[PDB]
Amino acid sequence: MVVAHFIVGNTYPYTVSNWEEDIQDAIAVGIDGFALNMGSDAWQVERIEDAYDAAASVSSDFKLFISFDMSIISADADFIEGVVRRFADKPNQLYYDGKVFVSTFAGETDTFGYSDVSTGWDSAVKEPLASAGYPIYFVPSWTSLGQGALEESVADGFLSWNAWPTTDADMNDNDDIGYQNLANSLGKLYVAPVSPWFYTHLSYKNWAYKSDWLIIDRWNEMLSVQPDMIEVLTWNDYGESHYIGNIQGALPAGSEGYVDGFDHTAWRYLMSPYISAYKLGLSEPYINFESLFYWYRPTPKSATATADSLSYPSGGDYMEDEIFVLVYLLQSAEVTVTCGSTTQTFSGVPGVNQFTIPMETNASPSFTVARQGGTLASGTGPEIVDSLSIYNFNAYTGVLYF
Repeated sequence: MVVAHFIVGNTYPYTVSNWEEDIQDAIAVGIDGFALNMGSDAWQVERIEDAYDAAASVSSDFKLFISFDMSIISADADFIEGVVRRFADKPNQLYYDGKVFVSTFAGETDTFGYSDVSTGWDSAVKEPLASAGYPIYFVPSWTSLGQGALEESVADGFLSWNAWPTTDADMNDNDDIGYQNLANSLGKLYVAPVSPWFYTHLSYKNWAYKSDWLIIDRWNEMLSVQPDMIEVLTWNDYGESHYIGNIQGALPAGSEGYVDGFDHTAWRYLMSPYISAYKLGLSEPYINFESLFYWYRPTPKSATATADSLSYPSGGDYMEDEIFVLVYLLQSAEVTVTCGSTTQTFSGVPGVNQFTIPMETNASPSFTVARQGGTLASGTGPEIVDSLSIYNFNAYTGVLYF
C-alpha cells in the first residue's frame, strides 16, 4: 500500500468537495489512502468527518486513518481514544490484521504519567481501545529512537521520517534496509517515507535539504528495499514545500510567498509508474505511457533576497542551479530544453530519461519532445529571475503528456 501524509491543519476552509478533489487526485496516480495528520483544534475533527464522507463518495477502496501529531497534541489519552473510536467504524477506515490502523507524528517521549513510553501508550491508549472492542494496530513515527522505535513493545510497526539527505550527499537507503530487517525479525510493519523536496522558511524553522533528483533516487531505493508500506511526505504540507497535491485550503502564515503559484502537479503524476512497480514487486518503474516532467527553483541559489525578514536558509547551497527534465518514453524521441541562450537537445530512449540544463535567469524555460521531425509536446515554464523579495528554494513543476 502507498498512502500520503495529509496535513489536516490546512483544511479550515475545506468542504466535502475539497476533500473529494484531493482523494480523486490521489487515486489517479495510484495512492491508496491518506494518513490524516491532525492537531488539537476542535474544527479538525469536523473536517475529518467530511474526509471520511468524501472517501465513501469517491471510492470504497480508498483508505483513511488518523495520525496523531504529538508535536501539537498533548498526551491526552481521552482525546486520542475518543478520536480513534469516532472514526473506527467508518467504511473507509484502514484496518490491518483486523485491527484499527493508528499512526502518529512523534510521541516517543509521552508516557501519560506512566514509567515509560510503551507502558504509557499501552495503558492509556491501546488497552482502553482494546477493551472497548477496538484493538488498534499502532504504527507511530518515532524516528528519534532509531532502531529502538521498533523495539518498543507497544509499537506494532514504525513509520520513519528520514526521507531527505541532511548533508550535501545523495539520499541513501541504509536506514530503510535496517528498519525493514528489524521489522522482519520482530514481526512488525515498516513504513518507509518518500518525499520529493524540502524547503521551509518560517520564523520558527528555516532550511532546505538537497532535493533536485531526490524523488527519483528515493523511488529507485523503494523498488530495491521493497518496504512493507510507503507513506508519501506529503499531500499538502505547504510550509515545507513537499506537497504533491493541488494547492487548496489554507497556507501557513509566512509560507504564501514561496507557495503561491508553485504548482507541484508533476511530482504526483510522475510517481504513477514507480507506485505501479512497487505494487508489482518490480525492480524498475512500470512505464506504459509517455510524458515529460520538469521542475526547477525560481532563482540561482546564491540570490540575495531583497525584502526578507528571515535569513538565508541553511542548506540552500546544497542544490544545483539546474533545470530538471524527466521523460517517460515507449519509443525514442528527441527532447529539447531551452532557457534563454542555454539550450540542449537530448536523445531520449525507451524507459526513464533524466536530463538537466543550467539555469539562465530572466528567461522562461521551454520544453519540446519531437519524433520523426514532428512535435509531440511543447510547453513553457515560469520565468527564472535574479532575485525575489524572499529566499525561495521551492520548485516550480510542470507536466506535458503526449
